Amino acid sequence: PNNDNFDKLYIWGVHHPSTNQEQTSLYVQASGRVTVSTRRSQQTIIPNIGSRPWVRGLSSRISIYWTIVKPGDVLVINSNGNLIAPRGYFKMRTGKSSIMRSDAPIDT
Amino acid sequence: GIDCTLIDALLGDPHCDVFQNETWDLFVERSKAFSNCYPYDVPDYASLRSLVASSGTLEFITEGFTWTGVTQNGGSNACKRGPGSGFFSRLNWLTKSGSTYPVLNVTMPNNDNFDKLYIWGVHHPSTNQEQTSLYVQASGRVTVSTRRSQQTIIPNIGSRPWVRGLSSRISIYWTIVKPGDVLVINSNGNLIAPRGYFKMRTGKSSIMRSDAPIDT
Amino acid sequence: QVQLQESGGGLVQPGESLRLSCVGSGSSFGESTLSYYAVSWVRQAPGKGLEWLSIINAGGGDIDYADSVEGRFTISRDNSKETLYLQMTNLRVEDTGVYYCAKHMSMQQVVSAGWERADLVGDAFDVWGQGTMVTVSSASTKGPSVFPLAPSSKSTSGGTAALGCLVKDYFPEPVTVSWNSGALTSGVHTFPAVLQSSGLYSLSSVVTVPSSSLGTQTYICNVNHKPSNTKVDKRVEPK
Amino acid sequence: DIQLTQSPSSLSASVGDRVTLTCQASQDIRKFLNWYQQKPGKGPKLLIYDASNLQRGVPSRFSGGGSGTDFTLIISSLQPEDVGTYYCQQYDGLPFTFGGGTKVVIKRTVAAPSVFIFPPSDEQLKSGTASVVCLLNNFYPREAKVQWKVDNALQSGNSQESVTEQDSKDSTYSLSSTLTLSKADYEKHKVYACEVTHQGLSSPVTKSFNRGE
Ligand SMILES: *[C@@H]1O[C@H](CO)[C@@H](O[C@@H]2O[C@H](CO)[C@@H](O[C@@H]3O[C@H](CO[C@H]4O[C@H](CO)[C@@H](O)[C@H](O)[C@@H]4O)[C@@H](O)[C@H](O)[C@@H]3O)[C@H](O)[C@H]2NC(C)=O)[C@H](O)[C@H]1NC(C)=O
Ligand SMILES: *[C@@H]1O[C@H](CO)[C@@H](O[C@@H]2O[C@H](CO)[C@@H](O[C@@H]3O[C@H](CO[C@H]4O[C@H](CO)[C@@H](O)[C@H](O)[C@@H]4O)[C@@H](O)[C@H](O)[C@@H]3O)[C@H](O)[C@H]2NC(C)=O)[C@H](O)[C@H]1NC(C)=O
Repeated sequence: PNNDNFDKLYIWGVHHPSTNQEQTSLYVQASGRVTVSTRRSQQTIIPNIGSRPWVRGLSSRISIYWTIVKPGDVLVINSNGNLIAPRGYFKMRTGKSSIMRSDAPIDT
Repeated sequence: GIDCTLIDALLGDPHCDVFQNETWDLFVERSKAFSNCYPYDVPDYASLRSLVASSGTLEFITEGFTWTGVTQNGGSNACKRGPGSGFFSRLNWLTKSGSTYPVLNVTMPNNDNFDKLYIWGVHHPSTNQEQTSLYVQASGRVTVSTRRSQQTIIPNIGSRPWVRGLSSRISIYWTIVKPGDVLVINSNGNLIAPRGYFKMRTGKSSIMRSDAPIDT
Repeated sequence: QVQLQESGGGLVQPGESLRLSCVGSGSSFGESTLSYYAVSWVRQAPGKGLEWLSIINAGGGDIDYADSVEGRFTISRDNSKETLYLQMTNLRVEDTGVYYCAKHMSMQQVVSAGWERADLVGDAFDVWGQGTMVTVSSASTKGPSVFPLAPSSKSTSGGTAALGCLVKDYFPEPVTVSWNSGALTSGVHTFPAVLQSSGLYSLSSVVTVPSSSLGTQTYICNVNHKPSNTKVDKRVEPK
Repeated sequence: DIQLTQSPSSLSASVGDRVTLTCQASQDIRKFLNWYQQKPGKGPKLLIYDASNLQRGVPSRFSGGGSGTDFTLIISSLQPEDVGTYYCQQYDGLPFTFGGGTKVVIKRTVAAPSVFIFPPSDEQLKSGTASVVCLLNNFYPREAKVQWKVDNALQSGNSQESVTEQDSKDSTYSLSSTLTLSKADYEKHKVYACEVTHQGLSSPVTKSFNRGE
């Protein structure tokens, strides 16, 4: 539950194995599912098994999702496999912050 | 709108059914509005709200869909209509009849000279027990299409937060059918069926969020 | 499949009240239990056919009553216990009979889905309990005496021997009889009770058993008469 | 109230016979009609729902037909386990009502009874009453004569018969006759005899005993 007076950002994920072997080895279930919800929103992701291009040794992937939970609301996570779970939340703020792409050095 | 959002009026939440067939130049949504029916979400909620607001009317025309081999008019104590269980007035919750739920395959041509807006839904049970009790199939499917469009939704079983007694959900989708086109609905479970269509209009209508009182 | 079991029956004076219960167990499609279905009470007077009394929908509504019990009986249910109840008041002699609770087949509600059928179907009774006996009478309960019917030398007929229990002088119906706690079932006949001039019932239960197996084995009959709280086990041996 | 009339009241048929049971409603009930089987001392069991649907698990030899006011339950090949009473039942409108029932009875080959006699137990005499029991086991047809004789004197008015329901597997009956007399009277006489006359016996069979032997 969010019993604080600011918004919480949860980052979580779903693992996509490259093979059925992997899938069952890790998660026992032949097909997994991840459902993350609040009292007014829901996202359900079904992992999808198969090869992607080899990266750092790997043909599998993780897909990243996020959920914001307002004060007085609550997060529920319900899964029978393939969940890459959050460890906590990022505190949301509002303000003047931004991001920029640049290769310029930073001086004093 | 008083206690109702425009989307709740569209679907026919019982406490919003006062708004049936209403029209407006400006719909005013109040911060005190609340839903009091089956818990639902609308993928692309903002767009459905917008396009209805712009259409500027909730005029609804019931059509004589035939649903062979299923039970109609499902209802819920999450959505009371008068003293008993009920449901959105514009939607038709179909479940198994006897021990089976056949592949529904129905069509509705648009032989009029205006666009029809169909609102329909897909039920997401909280459990496999639930899934099979209602629909017999272990996993359902809803496919709604026109001659140049299609949307297929696979229900997804699992718990969401408890709302008005329920951990399950309905997801709402919509499809527009132009003159000379045709709607086909094909489902083997989990379909929350339309009862008819809303007549689309173009014009100056919109929607605004405000708590300001309305004077003469 | 859902299974039903009624209880609470017994002997009562005319004018008194009595509460029957019915417990659902097991499960049907989608793991549905009794609380997913509409249920009726139906009764059967001695030697007669079946009489519908009352119906109640899964969620407790759409109650209706047969005229013969309207205004005296009240149907209700506790779905948290998967239990149905029939509260009878101002009972009369003609309310005597076996009471069954009986489940209607069509699913009427799914609580985990917030679903409720718009209408009460009240279609076929796909599951019945074993029934519970209600007797409305001025006479007081009397429990049975159980006597052995003993096999004797020269009693062989066919290639078999016979032994049994005489369950005598009880009221009201019914008594149940088993043999060796239900381990012995083949060749058992429990006769219909006969009303004696005394106003009490009498019944015999017999079993035919090979002569050899008799010498080697132990036969005991277990008689139960619930209205008198009687539970007797009587050993039966040759004279 | 809708009245359902079942005919015939009782029907006798041989194992293997094709059997037809009928139900007539006093008004058009469309197809809202169910058929049940009830075996004696047991609760009814659903056979057919909505006039023609075989309930899951019910043997396929059962079928149902009809609509409006005329309905039939057909057993394509009668099995001995089919003995019992069959009810039709209507749910077009409240109150739900049942037919008066049709009892099915098997006709089978003659089968002679095996007869046993039992003296009263010591526990029972000990109480001033004597019950002497006669058992006729697994015979057909049902009609039997059981005559009590005490020291060869033909008894009457002091005995009662009970008969089992026709057996579901072999379609036979069993019967008990109980001769009741006071301890005083039971001790007066010596020879207690059950004489059974039955179509499967060429001449009467007697089983007896001597008191205190
Ligand atoms: C499905 O098809 C995929 C595409 O063919 C398969 O992916 C391939 O998997 C193989 C075997 O594991 C990989 O081979 C490895 O390649 C790395 C990297 O090679 C590159 O870089 C090195 C070092 O700079 C260089 O030497 C090479 O020339 C390449 O430039 C090697 O280091 C390893 O030793 C190993 O040989 C492929 O890289 C990979 N291809 C792609 C495009 O991802 C996949 O295995 C197939 N799946 C199944 C089930 O068979
Ligand atoms: C999956 O996990 C979920 C989270 O633990 C479970 O959902 C929970 O389900 C329970 C059991 O039915 C709910 O309990 C009910 O809660 C209501 C409301 O409680 C709140 O409000 C009341 C009244 O204002 C107040 O008394 C409480 O303190 C709360 O503030 C109660 O009124 C009912 O009596 C009942 O106990 C939980 O509310 C619900 N939690 C959430 C966050 O959804 C779910 O059961 C799990 N599923 C499985 C399959 O195990």
